[PDB]
Amino acid sequence: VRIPALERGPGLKDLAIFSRQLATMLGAGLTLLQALAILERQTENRKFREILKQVRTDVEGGMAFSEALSKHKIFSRLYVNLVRAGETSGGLDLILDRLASFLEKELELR
Repeated sequence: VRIPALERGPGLKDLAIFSRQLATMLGAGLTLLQALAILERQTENRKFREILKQVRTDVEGGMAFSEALSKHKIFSRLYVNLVRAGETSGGLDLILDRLASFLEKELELR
C-alpha cells in the first residue's frame, strides 16, 4: 500500500485561501517572501504546508516564484504562467487578486 497516496492533499478550498491570503498581503505592500513566511504558518492542510515551505525555501534561495510553484501539481499551467507574467511586470498583487477571485467563485459554484 502506498501510504502517502492515502493522505488528503490540497483542495480547491486550500488553494483559494492561499491565493487570497497572498493577494491580500502583496496588495497591502508586504514582499513575496514576507508573505510566504506568514502563510506557511497559517496554512491548514499539512501537505499544502509542506508544499509551501518548499516553495518559500526555493524562492529564498534565489529560484523564481513561478518555477518554485511549477514543482507542485496543485498549481495549474495557467496559474504558473500568470504568476510568471506577474514576476516580470511587478504586478503579482493584481495577478494574485484575480486568481483568488476566480478560485473563490469556482469554489462556491462547486
